[PDB]
Amino acid sequence: DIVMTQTPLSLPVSLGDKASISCRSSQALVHSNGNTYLHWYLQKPGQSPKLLIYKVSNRFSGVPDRFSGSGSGTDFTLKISRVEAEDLGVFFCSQSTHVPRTFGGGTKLEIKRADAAPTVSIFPPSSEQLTSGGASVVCFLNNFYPKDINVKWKIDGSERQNGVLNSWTDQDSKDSTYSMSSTLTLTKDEYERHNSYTCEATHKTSTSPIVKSFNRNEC
Amino acid sequence: EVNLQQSGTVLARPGASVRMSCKASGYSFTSYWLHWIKQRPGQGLEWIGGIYPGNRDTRYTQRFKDKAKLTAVTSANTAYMELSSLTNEDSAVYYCSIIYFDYADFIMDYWGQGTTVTVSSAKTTAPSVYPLAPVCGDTTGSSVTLGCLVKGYFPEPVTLTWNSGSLSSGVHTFPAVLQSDLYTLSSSVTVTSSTWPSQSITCNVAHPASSTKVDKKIEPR
Repeated sequence: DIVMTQTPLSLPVSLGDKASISCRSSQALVHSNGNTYLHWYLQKPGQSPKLLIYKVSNRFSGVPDRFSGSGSGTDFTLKISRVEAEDLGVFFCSQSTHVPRTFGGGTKLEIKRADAAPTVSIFPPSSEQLTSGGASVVCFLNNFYPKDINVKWKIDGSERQNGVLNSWTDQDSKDSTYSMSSTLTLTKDEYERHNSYTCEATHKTSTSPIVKSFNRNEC
Repeated sequence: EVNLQQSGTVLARPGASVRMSCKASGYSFTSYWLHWIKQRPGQGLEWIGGIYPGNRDTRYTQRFKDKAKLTAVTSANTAYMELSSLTNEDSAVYYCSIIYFDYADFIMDYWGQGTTVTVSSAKTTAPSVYPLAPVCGDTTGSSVTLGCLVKGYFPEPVTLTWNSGSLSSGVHTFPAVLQSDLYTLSSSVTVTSSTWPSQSITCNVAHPASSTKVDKKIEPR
């Protein structure tokens, strides 16, 4: 099968600026009939891929002019001259001059914004969960940019390395920041064997991590 | 308006088979090839094959020749894909679509909403919903954050809501994650500190698979 290679993998672009996505194919895309079937799709979070550009440079109905494509043979390029929040999602270049038709790995387009430190919130296990015999300590890191961030859990001053699940939201359209959850799931017996519960977030916005904590002996 | 409606979320067991449908409307169902594309929750798109309803002819990429079987019923303008001997590798959303760029005046490129297929041996399980109130004394900021922990449910989705939907702003429901073979998820909500607790904040969790609907008021302390 013909392989399509897209670059970069991720693409941070300030609002109003231009973005370029490259796509190369393992073999020539000019069909014997003379056409070059290289297209560009955009898949917004949770939605199906939506066509932006077909046959190297033609715009699909409804697609605004700030979107344009170029290239030839095996080298192609998608351009987005006035990036907007709505362009948030993943772009895929596609090829169908050869069978089967194939897609590039994709390019995640990220909106650049001023760096923002997360707001951290910590939550002890709830009485209902304790009653079930379990205990989850939850920590929320909201509204931070960039996405890179490290969270360390400390029980009675000691770093906890397992039993932790993390989940991140995608970039917020009207906000351009990210949020995430860090959950430490222990057994009730384990939870009651300790006092201090600490959530530590380290983000470029500071050298000193953000620290949220509570002592079981005091809530 | 060209429409491709796919059948809903299906649960399947290892080794079983599943069949999904795709209804077309707004164009000659018999004129364009109907394609099936696979998308692993993490990766890209992969063409499985296609069927020309005009005469029910099919074409498959080698890899899927024995995995899927494409079918159509011109009668109801409906296409069907059947995947056999399911493995965890078959879990993904599958899309059906129409794609043709060589008809001058009208370019065809439309996709269905996609059908989620989850292969697993976990048993259907209603979720446990736990209210997350602020830790003691945490009430000095201009705002305050509350949470809702949904744990131990299968399969997905789950519909998490704050105040029956009236509260949508300042919220973040994170993507579900696997704990054992069950899913767990969470949502945080931030409101003006003077708001809560005087004015109630309730987390509503619906799990269609288990036909459950739960409301869990965030009580302080």
